[PDB]
Amino acid sequence: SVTANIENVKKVAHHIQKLTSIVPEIGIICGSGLGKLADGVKDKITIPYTKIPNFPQTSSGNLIFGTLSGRKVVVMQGRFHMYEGYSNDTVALPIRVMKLLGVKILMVSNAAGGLNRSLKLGDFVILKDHIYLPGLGLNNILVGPNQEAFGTRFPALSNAYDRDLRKLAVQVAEENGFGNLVHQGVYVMNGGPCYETPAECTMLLNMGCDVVGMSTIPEVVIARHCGIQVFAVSLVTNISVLDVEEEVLATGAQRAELMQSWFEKIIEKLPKD
Amino acid sequence: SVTANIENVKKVAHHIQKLTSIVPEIGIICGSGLGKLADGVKDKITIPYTKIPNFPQTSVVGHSGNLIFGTLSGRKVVVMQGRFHMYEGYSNDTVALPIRVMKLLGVKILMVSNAAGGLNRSLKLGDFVILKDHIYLPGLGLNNILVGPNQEAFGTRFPALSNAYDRDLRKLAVQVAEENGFGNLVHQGVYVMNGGPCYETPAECTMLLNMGCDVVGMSTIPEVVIARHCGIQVFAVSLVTNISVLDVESDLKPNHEEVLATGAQRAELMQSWFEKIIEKLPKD
Amino acid sequence: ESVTANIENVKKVAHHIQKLTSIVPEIGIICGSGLGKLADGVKDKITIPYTKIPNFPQTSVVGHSGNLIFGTLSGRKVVVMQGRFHMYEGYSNDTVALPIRVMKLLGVKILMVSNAAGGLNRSLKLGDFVILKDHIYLPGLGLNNILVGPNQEAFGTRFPALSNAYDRDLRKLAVQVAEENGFGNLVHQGVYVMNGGPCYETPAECTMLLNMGCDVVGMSTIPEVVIARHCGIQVFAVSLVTNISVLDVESDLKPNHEEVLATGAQRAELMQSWFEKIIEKLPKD
Ligand SMILES: Nc1ncnc2[nH]cnc12
Repeated sequence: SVTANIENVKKVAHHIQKLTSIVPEIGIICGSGLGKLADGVKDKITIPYTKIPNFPQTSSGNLIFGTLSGRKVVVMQGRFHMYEGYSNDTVALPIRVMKLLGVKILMVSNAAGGLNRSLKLGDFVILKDHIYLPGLGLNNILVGPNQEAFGTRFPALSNAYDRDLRKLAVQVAEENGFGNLVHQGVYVMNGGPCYETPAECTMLLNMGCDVVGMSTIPEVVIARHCGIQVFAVSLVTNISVLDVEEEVLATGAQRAELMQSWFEKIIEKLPKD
Repeated sequence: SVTANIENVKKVAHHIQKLTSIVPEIGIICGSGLGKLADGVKDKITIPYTKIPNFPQTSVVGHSGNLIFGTLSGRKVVVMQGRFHMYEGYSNDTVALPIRVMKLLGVKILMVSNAAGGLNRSLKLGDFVILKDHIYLPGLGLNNILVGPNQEAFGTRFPALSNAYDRDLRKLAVQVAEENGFGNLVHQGVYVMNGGPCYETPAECTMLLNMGCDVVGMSTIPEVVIARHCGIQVFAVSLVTNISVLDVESDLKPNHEEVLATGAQRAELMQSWFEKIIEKLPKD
Repeated sequence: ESVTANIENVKKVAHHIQKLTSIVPEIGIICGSGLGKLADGVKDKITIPYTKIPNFPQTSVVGHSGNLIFGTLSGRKVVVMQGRFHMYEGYSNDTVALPIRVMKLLGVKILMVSNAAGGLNRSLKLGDFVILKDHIYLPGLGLNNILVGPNQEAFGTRFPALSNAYDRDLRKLAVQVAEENGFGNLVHQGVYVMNGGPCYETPAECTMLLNMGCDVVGMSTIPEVVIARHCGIQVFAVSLVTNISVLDVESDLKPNHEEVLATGAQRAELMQSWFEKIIEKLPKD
């Protein structure tokens, strides 16, 4: 792992800038099986991680540059999860690279378990807040010397999930007839990689959590630290079992396609400087 | 220290298999109250940890733990006399390795005891709490024993913990206690792990109780996670060695000495119980 | 890195300090929020930069090395830590623990600490004082307890109890002193929960912690307290409410570190007077 300090992050950024002339305004991270939720990318340039010195490596991932709905984007195909053993610096670096490349808004998707009992398989839950269990317990991604070039020692997490972006996302869903699928709620991070027990799920639900997953929050924290606005959404891929105690099942990719359309239509309506 | 991967785990298993002809069907981790069970193994072969190359080392004030092979109630067992607590600073791999070795040796069922504080107000000192579920506080906060590359040889990347405390074993254990006249001491409950090694404050105990926890301890969940990961069935019991203090204006404070005493006074009954459970475990 | 807080290393540090001063501290003080002035109040003193103590941990206050200050306060001998060690900075357990263990070897019997905290309890007002009567050590419950590792038997037992961690007699005295000196209305007692940090708590996190029965939240203190209790040092700790936690995600109010600092500095003279007046009333031989 290389330290995600300004000098290391600049070297990686400068290197990418030799490989593409596209200056992204929007960063997109697609979650576990949510790829292509960003690949109507027009006039694209594809940069494999292996091509970028000091950029983290997947256990084949790509950085994809291009235009979506008239706007310049960079899409991370392949994310870094704390349960895999990646360091704080490894996970922070891509987001800080995004900042140096010009990203102003980060759009994140993930798959999550539905804790809230009103949730259905296939629902979208826009994150309006989070509970960073690892961070409260001394594994916050910002532990260590503060990189001052990027942000302040004690970032506030007020309006972490930009309310104006959430409003827009909801309006876009409604306008395109899938508003009934969209909720807003609190995402809690389980460091993982075990799925949550019923007692764990009950505790988390009672803590005020709506969905649970193993990712996203660390990226959000780094984004907010360096002043990137954040939009994040969970796809509810399963309903959490709350108490201890064999059919033909379809597992299609329609929701993935829907989410892709959703992100494209949001980007279409984002403000542009 | 030594990675709990297939190569290293097989090397250890093979060393052990050179030292005994006993192929264990049941593994037992001796925690609080199981001291006499360990010493009552029939036709036992004792293998000190120090004698097993690459097997993690742990001592009780200097004396190495042992693997003990033999029979209990006519079934082949391996008993771990000497466990590995995370509060001692042992690595994820060090704690996982013995369990994965048990898997390769042939273990199908893991039985474990521990000492716990009683949060649930109905519990009495010396009660037995069969774990029916757990809350793995270190695991939720990025100190899960499986963090790191998954060892595919042993199990899947994201293990489900749905029926982690096998419902059939729990049923049997209750039945045996009931049949033998001590059903009144047996409960089932949710165990929450405190990394430790501090005892819980009253504010911590109040929070844990209100989270839905019945007992709190500093061990066991990591082993259970590794066991479930590699498909070993689990039976675990907490011995209530302290009644959790929930009021800060109290002068009663937990001490490991009385914890040891409770373990000592209940060891005979717990041994009887485990022996009688093992006798009735399915498939013999 | 780095230096183990075991008896050998702690003895070396203490013996070095003892070559610099003959003052035998009975009270140790960790300057947190509101105690910025305390160093200046200590009389007949010697100031020892951390940089001048071999194998002592290093940290900066303002733009200079932290200091260990020895002298007299309210007629009692004290050692003051000017510059503290926060886990969110990346310091090790041994680093945080060593100074407390050094205090023990120097003769310290009582540790007084202040810190800045967010007010979760809804009856709290900005600038209030919340004496800690108990805590919830989230990092500790989640396997980041400062004592994780081999137990150092010279200092304490493997499984410390945290009963009466916040000495009830010191808490009683502190309340009495505030009452007598006309600021009893600023003083509460409560449960402190540690957020590892360095992020301020989200509204959802604040709501969770409040419902867990926490009154204030901060990023320090508990690890030092655990080390003090382990080695038998009596503890008095107070949170200055430097921000009122935002529980509502649709609120425009937010914690601001400049304001946190201002709130702490504003209360500093009163906090210091309070500590000085508690020390004056402590029993002594
Ligand atoms: N229920 C769940 N818990 C944690 N991570 C998840 N990812 C998808 N579903 C999940």
